[PDB]
Amino acid sequence: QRPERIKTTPYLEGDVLSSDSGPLLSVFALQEIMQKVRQVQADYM
Amino acid sequence: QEVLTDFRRQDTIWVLALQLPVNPQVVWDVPRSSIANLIMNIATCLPTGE
Amino acid sequence: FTVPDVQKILDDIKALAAEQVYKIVKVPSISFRHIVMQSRDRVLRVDTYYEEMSQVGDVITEDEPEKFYSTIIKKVRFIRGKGSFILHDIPTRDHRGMEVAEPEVLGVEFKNVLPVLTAEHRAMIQNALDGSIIENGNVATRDVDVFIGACSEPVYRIYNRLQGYIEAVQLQELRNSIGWLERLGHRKRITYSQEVLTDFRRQDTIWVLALQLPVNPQVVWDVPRSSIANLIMNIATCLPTGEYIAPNPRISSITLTQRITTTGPFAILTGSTPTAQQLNDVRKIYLALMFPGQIILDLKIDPGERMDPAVRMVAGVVGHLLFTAGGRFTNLTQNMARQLDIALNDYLLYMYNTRVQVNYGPTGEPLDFQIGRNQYDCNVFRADFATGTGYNGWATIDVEYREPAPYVHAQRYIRYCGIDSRELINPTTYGIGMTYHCYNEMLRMLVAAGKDSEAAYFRSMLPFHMVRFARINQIINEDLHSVFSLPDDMFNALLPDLIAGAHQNADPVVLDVSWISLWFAFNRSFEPTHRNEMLEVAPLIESVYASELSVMKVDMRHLSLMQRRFPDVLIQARPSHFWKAVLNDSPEAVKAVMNLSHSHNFINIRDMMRWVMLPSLQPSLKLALEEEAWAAANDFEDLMLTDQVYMHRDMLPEPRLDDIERFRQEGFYYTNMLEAPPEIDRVVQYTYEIARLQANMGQFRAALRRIMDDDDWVRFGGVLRTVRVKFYDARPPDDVLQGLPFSYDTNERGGLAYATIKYATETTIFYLIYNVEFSNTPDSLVLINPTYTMTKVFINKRIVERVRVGQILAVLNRRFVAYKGKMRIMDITQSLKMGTKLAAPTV
Amino acid sequence: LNDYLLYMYNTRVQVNYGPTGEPLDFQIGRNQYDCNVFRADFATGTGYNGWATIDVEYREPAPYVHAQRYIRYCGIDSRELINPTTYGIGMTYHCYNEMLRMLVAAGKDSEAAYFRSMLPFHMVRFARINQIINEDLHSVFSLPDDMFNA
Repeated sequence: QRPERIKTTPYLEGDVLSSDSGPLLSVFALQEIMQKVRQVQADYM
Repeated sequence: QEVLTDFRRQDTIWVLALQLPVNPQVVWDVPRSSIANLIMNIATCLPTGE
Repeated sequence: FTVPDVQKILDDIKALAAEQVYKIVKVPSISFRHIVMQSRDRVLRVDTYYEEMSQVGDVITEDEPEKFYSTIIKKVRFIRGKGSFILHDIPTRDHRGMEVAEPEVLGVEFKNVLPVLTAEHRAMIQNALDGSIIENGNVATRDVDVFIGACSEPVYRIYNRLQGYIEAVQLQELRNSIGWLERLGHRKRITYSQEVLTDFRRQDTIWVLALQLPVNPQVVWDVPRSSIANLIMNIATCLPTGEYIAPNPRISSITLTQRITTTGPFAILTGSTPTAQQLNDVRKIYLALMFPGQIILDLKIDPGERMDPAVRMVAGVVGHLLFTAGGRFTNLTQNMARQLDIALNDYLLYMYNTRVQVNYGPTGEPLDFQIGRNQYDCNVFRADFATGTGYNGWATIDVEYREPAPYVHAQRYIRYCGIDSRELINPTTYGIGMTYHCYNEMLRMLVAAGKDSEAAYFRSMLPFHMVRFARINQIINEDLHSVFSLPDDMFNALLPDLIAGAHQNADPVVLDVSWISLWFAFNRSFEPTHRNEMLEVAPLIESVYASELSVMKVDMRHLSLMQRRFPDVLIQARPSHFWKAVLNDSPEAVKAVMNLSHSHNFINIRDMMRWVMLPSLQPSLKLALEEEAWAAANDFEDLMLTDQVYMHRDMLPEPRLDDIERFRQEGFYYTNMLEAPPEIDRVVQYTYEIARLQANMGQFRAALRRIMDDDDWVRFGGVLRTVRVKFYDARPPDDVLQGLPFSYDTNERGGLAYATIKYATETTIFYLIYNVEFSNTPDSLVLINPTYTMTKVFINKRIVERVRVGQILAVLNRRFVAYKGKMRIMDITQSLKMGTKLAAPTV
Repeated sequence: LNDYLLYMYNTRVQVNYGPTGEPLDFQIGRNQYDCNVFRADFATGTGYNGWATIDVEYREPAPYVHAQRYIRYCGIDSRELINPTTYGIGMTYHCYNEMLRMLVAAGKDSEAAYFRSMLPFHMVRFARINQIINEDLHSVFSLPDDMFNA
């Protein structure tokens, strides 16, 4: 319905690799920050 | 496509506890909260994509 | 050969080529109908086109503009298909010494009003039937018949246009078509036939062709960024396949191995053996050579591979002879020139001895020295595209303009090394004793370098190289000449394109091969012993392809102007909507054809738009029909979309039957049709916003009841509505009579009041017939309270008319042309595909 | 990027090294194109997508008062998707132009062809990210303009 997503040219079409949503990215960002800071703490005194 | 008409019924009482305009500085004055605002912005405004 | 997908697409092209849209009938399509009343002198005449097209397609909203466009295309295809018929074998009678037409071929039906007529009306219609005549006319010195019949104007326009097209076909087009294909057969060594035009009944036969032979080449070239697609489909449809042959091995035995104790790099490479990759690479080299400019050779070195010095120096010295990449065209990028020249410089110094004194040039540029007793200057053989030195085309005529070519987009004859492509080649004897400048200077330098063996070898295989280039010029100047070749100005622009460093024109496709591959290229010769199967069908392919491209051209041209005519219903859309709409309503084959190009480079709306303004269109019947059909569809009122609707209260007439006989003799009917729209003072325009605020105040319905008390007219919105025609013998149902052209709902949720008001998008028109019995009171229909009617719609076109007896056949003002029942017609369009390919003599 | 511009597999072209030991201090090739413009400095910003363009802009009042900005990646506005301005080949931006000119200057051609084909996909990807940033993320929790500029 939105005109930006309608397509007529077979140059921008291919198989979908993966999907994503808000909560998964949010929890992943929190986990990666937490892992980074804990590795920082653990590798040293 | 449904529209709201402000007809008042003769036997109704409306009560509210919120003012819908908001002050962002109340939000952003919280100490050490930029990371919280960023992550919950990610949780809120991000649509489903691929 | 070809990848099977494009072969399937061209098969579908040929399948679509062999269909016919026209029809041949005995009686034209029925255009008018008569409905008899209780009136014995007046009937209801209805042109059946309007009701026929009133029942097609589904409804509309401004919420679905792409659906609207899809519907519009369906309607124009409906009108295009309605009239595509040719009259033949028309029946007739004979009386009063004159041939007389049939009531059926008149195109109108009145056969259910005769038995209620009187003597005078029957006599008058008999005399009028006797009035109709036939005219023994002529066209292109052939007997035809002309008479008077009836047809609606939109169908009559297309019928007249097709008559003009068939007259033009029967006048001039077929002769020049035959001449042009015969010129093509002369030049391309192809034999065609004219047998089907030469039977003993040829003189009195009318021909039909759907496809014009001239395929204005500019229309295929005008396609933006399609050069790579044209190239790949050219080599798909026209490139033939042969076999690879080696010369007599005694030549290499005595030349490069005259001595046995010693050996040279060439003698080591003459014992080499092929693998499959080198055969593929030689195929790539020959493919590049058959298409100069567009296909350019490059080099690769496999990571798992290591080159040999003998390999590389032989590669340089031999590839200086294989290639023509200078002058006015080119074959290789500058990097190829640098590798070849440095390999040559290395080969010219591996055995540097006392008996040869070499004057080293001061410059750091490689290949800068003088050699030999004459001190021949080797600085000449730099590879510069400007002067062309170092290639075969150096100091040689390559491009000329000899005679008017069949394809005006391809005027060029290409002659390598001074050979001419008009003489058939006897490959076992041709090539013994001709020479040009580059080869002589090369052998003179080789002797000046003291290399006897290579000179003997190359002199021995000089005829072998010539028979190579002979077959090459045959395959280039004989088979490949078609509309798919690169244009003349573009071909001129190739060298500035390569040397400048920009890409305003199409970037030529680039190809890469191996070093040792060139030696195997020079020792395997290509022979076209079997020609491609789809050669004799190319002109057919162009005429069809050009036709659907012109179809899409006119579709874009007129579909561009949709929004300016109707702003209030196409409000939110974009040219992309009708772009995808016509992509929905076109065959798949041309879609794949552009798919092979536009997938590889982006395209956008402007490109299509500027492509519209190119005035290139291909003469063809479908183009004529569609152009005059869209020109017949300028008025959308003839498309059952209107806005002249009104919710207005009126009263049904319920007359007094004070005389049954007089009232029955007249035909009285009801219709809510409006002859003309009313004055603006009784009409107040309503939108969604005024209705929304009317509901918001809480005085919506009361205002409407007040206005209807005021006896006014209401135009609910400007959004075009869909209309339906109806006929009845009794009263219509309450739903269609008392109904409202809008919707209004209001509910409550959670202490809030919610409402929605819509406008009806579907409406209908109807006609009401009154039937009266003899044993009825004069005030039988008289009621205490007359009924109310709501719908009032307006039309310009006199869709339905009450007509007296003598005025029924006033519609006879259409001129119809027929051919004799003793004539005959055949199709000739597919007969274009026949033809045989004259295989050249070979040894 | 310097080491990619230095390691090469065809026949050698000439290089003239500059004074200092900073990378990209040299000139190369037949047209003597200077790679020193491709070094990164935060105050200037040469050598990336935001170089030689305008990256952030101010418009009509926004629903939220703490942030009015609209982000403009590589100088392209999302309205180019609904109503584009230039043709298919005419689409470009400055750093991309300089990258293409440097690569064709370095004698490297096939990579230039791949990238010139690639460019519209890149631009439309950044057009979609512009739409996401300017439309979807507008909330009270977006970074206010003062801190973003600070």
